[PDB]
Amino acid sequence: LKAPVVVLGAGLASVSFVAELRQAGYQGLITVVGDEAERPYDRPPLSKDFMAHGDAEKIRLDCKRAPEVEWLLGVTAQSFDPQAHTVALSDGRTLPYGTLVLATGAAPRALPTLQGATMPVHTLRTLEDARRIQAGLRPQSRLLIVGGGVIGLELAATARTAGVHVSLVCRGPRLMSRAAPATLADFVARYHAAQGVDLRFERSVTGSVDGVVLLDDGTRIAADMVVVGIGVLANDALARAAGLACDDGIFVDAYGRTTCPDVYALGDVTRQRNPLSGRFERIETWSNAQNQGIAVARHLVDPTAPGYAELPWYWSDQGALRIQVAGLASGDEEIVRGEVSLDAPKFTLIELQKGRIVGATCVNNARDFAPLRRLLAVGAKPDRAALADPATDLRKLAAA
Amino acid sequence: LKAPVVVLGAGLASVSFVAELRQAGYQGLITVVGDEAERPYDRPPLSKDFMAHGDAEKIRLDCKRAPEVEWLLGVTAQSFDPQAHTVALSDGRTLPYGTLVLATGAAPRALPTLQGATMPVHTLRTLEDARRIQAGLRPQSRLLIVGGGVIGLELAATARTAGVHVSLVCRGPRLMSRAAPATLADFVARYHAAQGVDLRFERSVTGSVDGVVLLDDGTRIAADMVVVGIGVLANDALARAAGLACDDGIFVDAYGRTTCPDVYALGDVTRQRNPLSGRFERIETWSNAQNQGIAVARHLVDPTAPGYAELPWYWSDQGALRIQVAGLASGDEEIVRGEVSLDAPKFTLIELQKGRIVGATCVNNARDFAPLRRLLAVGAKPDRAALADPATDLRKLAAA
Ligand SMILES: Cc1cc2nc3c(=O)[nH]c(=O)nc-3n(C[C@H](O)[C@H](O)[C@H](O)COP(=O)(O)OP(=O)(O)OC[C@H]3O[C@@H](n4cnc5c(N)ncnc54)[C@H](O)[C@@H]3O)c2cc1C
Ligand SMILES: Cc1cc2nc3c(=O)[nH]c(=O)nc-3n(C[C@H](O)[C@H](O)[C@H](O)COP(=O)(O)OP(=O)(O)OC[C@H]3O[C@@H](n4cnc5c(N)ncnc54)[C@H](O)[C@@H]3O)c2cc1C
Repeated sequence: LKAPVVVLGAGLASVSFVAELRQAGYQGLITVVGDEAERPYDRPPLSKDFMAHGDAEKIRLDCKRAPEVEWLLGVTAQSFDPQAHTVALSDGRTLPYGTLVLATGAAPRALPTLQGATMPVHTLRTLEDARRIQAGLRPQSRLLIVGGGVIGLELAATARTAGVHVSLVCRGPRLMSRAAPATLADFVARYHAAQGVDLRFERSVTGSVDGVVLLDDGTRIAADMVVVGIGVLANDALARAAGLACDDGIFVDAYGRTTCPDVYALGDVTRQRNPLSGRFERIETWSNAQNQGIAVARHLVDPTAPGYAELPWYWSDQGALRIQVAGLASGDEEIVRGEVSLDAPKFTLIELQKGRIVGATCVNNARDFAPLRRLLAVGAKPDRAALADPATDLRKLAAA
Repeated sequence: LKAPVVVLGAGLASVSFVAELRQAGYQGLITVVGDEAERPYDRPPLSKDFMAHGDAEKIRLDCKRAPEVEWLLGVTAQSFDPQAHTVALSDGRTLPYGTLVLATGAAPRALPTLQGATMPVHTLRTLEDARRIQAGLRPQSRLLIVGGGVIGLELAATARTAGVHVSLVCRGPRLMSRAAPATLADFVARYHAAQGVDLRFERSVTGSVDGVVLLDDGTRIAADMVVVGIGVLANDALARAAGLACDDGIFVDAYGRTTCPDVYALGDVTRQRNPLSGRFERIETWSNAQNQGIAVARHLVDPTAPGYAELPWYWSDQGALRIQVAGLASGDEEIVRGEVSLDAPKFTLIELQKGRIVGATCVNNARDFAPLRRLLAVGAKPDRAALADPATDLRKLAAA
């Protein structure tokens, strides 16, 4: 940890990182460069309560645990020179650094077949994106979602609640193909279908003409707005140009180190080891952004601290479904705890591999999720009849 | 480049690297740690002329362009401490380093279903492996090859020439699924079948009993020896233990830098950018080991030198087939230059992507291969009728 510290990006990973630097006792300069001209804010509300209620002053991040930080908002870092240890800014200034931290996140993938569309086509990543989409969620209008991911499904639920007709086109046979158990994905489709979403599986968009989207089965879907949500691409251009190892994401180890000395990376922009799979992956979650930011900062201030070691998890709020998913989507066994039903949905899934818990899901059961995450953390091998047995107190198991 | 230099591994990548350090003018200490108690040697002969003729003094690497190097042969590096800048050796000694270079290669994957086999089961990586296999290539004996890769096919050809019966089990529908055009793979199967190889596609080994191998179609293949060749796994254990970013291979950038300052990696052990695909891959070729070693050394001595930038290629010698393959196996177009025939085989394939050459293959035509590699290097977009037209002088095109 060499002063001064410069962080590129002012999202959750950056804020979490700089707050932890201060909390851990680093007192040198910290400067954060953020391209959005917005008080730093959290993204999960954008497809949830913000999309529904519109108050950005409810979604700001707390920068108070990060005192003495200069935030350069509305400024783009255009390049860095890792030999000279400088960053070039879009406003004409240059920042020196002792330690540079790349926390530039990821951007929605564009859909090539809708390039040159002459109807509204949006993606949902930023506060600006959310305001734009919300401005078009007119009651009785028609929205088409492209993609099977959670964000689009959250938007679908929000739109249905607002009286918007919703169709959805998914290239795969199931929703939430990324990091979600099939049992959950199947149930989620049943839920959305019951709420009036017109779901089209194993279909791809081939183009659009005069307000109508074309599909690869030779059919058409008319819509007033398309929201594309087919995933994101790491914002790793500065790293690539500067000679760091990257491949849709900046490769980092558990200390957040890139292949360039004195340059670290955090959050959505990184490709990193998933300890459960033992494979490198680009993790796309709120918990990773916060936890990785904190762990990297902690180890920078105190090199005796362990590297980042938290296991993955996320949540999604889709209408009546409060979904929580931890670890791996599958193993060699799933245990279903409770009944899977559209009538007052409430259930828990546990994924095991040779008796060891490797993942869990809770739908409308936050109380189960925390002890399951602890059991997951230590690779617990509990009695499987009991795991299924409704009589079982999971918090007790975790404590033991 | 901080002295002293320590290199772990004494294969081609290591030898190429240390020779280039010396040629570029570095005069500080160089120590190489090699676990094999063998004068450094090249691997391609092991499934080719060595397997056929057995003289190891024809396969040694030239270490003369690497003067003043201490080679610690028959010694295993057990760990390194990147803070203390030391390496712990199996003989009880410790080496200090200013710059550490990991060139530890890769080892054959074991076949889980043949663990506990009570018949000879070998892999083919080392001089020791080759001598062991050769000692069992008795005329009229039966050899089973598991895997569709080039090394097993080279062994198959060598064995057939020696009068050994050969069967081969391939899990995929084609041979050489890795980095070989389908047109080449199909022809190669026809060639081996014509030479008496018993080829079994889309079959996997499920086990073995009393000298007989079991397949997933419920059938059996008796053999006197099994040689498993289903690929290799990077020898990245020291890197993993020391906290470097790895995933079946040590991630490096074009300068050979790992995520740990002062630690570099080269050769088969690395996962690195393929410039043609723009994706990270573990390259498994002789040309990469030599070229990457040279480029990394050059840039260490002269930081103004470019990073590693060579495009991939390899060759394979399979009986009457002298195969050369460069670049990508496929694009959006293949041009076939010549006829594809078992009667005096000689042809060239060119792979294009939107008119740009992205790969090439020559079978028994070394003269075509060099100019094609040059056209590939600059992403040439030549006239495609001419590329197909037999009248065409490719060397002239390259020069122009
Ligand atoms: C709509 C939506 C809903 C979500 N819901 C959930 C959820 O319920 N649960 C969950 O687990 N996760 C959710 N996520 C995911 C989560 O929010 C992300 O994982 C998180 O935002 C990643 O934080 P980050 O700081 O790494 O990246 P970002 O939030 O993308 O922040 C990076 C910032 O850096 C900026 N930047 C990029 N390049 C430059 C540059 N050259 N110069 C200056 N600035 C630059 C970016 O524009 C951006 O402002 C959601 C995301 C979205 C978009
Ligand atoms: C049979 C065979 C045929 C081949 N034919 C061809 C061909 O025709 N064309 C082609 O393009 N490529 C071919 N190859 C591939 C090629 O030879 C490899 O790409 C090349 O050997 C890689 O070189 P390397 O130095 O990175 O690794 P290696 O050659 O594997 O050298 C690494 C060395 O480091 C040692 N080591 C590992 N760990 C330690 C440790 N902890 N301490 C000390 N030493 C350690 C290893 O045991 C090994 O001796 C062939 C390979 C084989 C095995």
